[PDB]
Amino acid sequence: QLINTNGSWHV
Amino acid sequence: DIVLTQTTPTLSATIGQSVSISCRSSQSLLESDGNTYLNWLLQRPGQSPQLLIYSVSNLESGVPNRFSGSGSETDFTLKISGVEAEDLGVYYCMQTTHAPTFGAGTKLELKRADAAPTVSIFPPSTEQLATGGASVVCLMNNFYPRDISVKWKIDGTERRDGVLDSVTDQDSKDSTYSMSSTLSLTKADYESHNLYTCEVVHKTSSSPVVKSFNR
Amino acid sequence: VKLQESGGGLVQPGRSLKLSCAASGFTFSDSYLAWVRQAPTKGLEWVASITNSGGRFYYRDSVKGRFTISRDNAKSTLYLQMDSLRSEDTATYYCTRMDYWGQGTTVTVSSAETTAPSVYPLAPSMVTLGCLVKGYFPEPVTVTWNSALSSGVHTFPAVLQSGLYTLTSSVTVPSSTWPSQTVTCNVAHPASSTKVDKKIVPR
Repeated sequence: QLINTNGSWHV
Repeated sequence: DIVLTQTTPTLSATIGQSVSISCRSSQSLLESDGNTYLNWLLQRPGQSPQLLIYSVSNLESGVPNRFSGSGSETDFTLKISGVEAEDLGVYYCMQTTHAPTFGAGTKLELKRADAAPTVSIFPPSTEQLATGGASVVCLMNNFYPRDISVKWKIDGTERRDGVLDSVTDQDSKDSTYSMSSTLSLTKADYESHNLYTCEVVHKTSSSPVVKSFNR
Repeated sequence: VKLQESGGGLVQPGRSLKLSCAASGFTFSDSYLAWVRQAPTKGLEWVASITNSGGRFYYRDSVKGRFTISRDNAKSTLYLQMDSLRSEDTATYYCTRMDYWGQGTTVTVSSAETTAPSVYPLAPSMVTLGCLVKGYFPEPVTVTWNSALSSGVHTFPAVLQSGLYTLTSSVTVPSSTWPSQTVTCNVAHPASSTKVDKKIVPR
């Protein structure tokens, strides 16, 4: 909830 | 890229007053997992950002209950129920649903009684003029609100070029602002004119405050 | 939780720098971390982020190809290799877990070299006297009055002029005090290891 650690923006 | 817009860049409040800081997102911040990744941070003067609220409305451990967050999918609001001295700083909304971005910040300054500036003009020193340069300085001290307008007139006509401004952070003791305006000129250019004027416009007066010298 | 950046300093463009973040008080290997920078003109920015065990990472478009994020879970340290540095990268660097931020490390990138200030006086119930602190680089400068004189002191933020910083410091004293008593500003520029004292003499 703090960071979207699973965000699709990552590589 | 996601744009986070903080409509009001500056907010004036008295100790004990309730305040709302708003953030608007260019696209929906609701992620595939049903969570909306919007965070609220406070940056107190001379310190690093501190997390207040995560996922629109969740209060971080150790943060006083006067802080609260709410929002839709594109509209987000931070609420301070009775502002305290320790709440003064800049408040940033922030998202991570998409490639992470921050809003531009809302300055939460303290509202105090209007104060008029103390204007002082200074001609360049001979030691400076002894080199190629010449700098004319105008100071507007201890004034409130932040909003002010300084105008340089050289023998009547306004000079825009070579002017540089600097406004201090709101004072620790009296909550006022103080501004300094330097007009950088060359020794030969400075010597080509007769009357140097600095004209200050603030809300505490209808007519401008005029400080001059000849030589 | 505790986080401590290091590695910041002044460099010319094209040069490289490696920051580090000492971590304690938490299980570093379970935490997702980020590097966030703060420039005056650009605001807060997400630079790079990485995953608890590695595997996934992120670099903003501005830093792709030049920057490298990494971590040593055994050593509880986070890293940022900044190669081919630009003026655009000038900002203060934060190592963060969102809930906890470090104190920062400032990174300055410029073609200008360590220059000491040239100090000029600003002289005319109350009297306002000043010091014009011109042609110095990098920041910061510490200005004092008679260090002793603190009440009435206004140190204005520096402004960049032709690659060099310029500031003003003023002091408001009662008309009785000056010139009967000595009014001097003490300007210090640690970067050049200089201290300049300038006595404000009536015109």
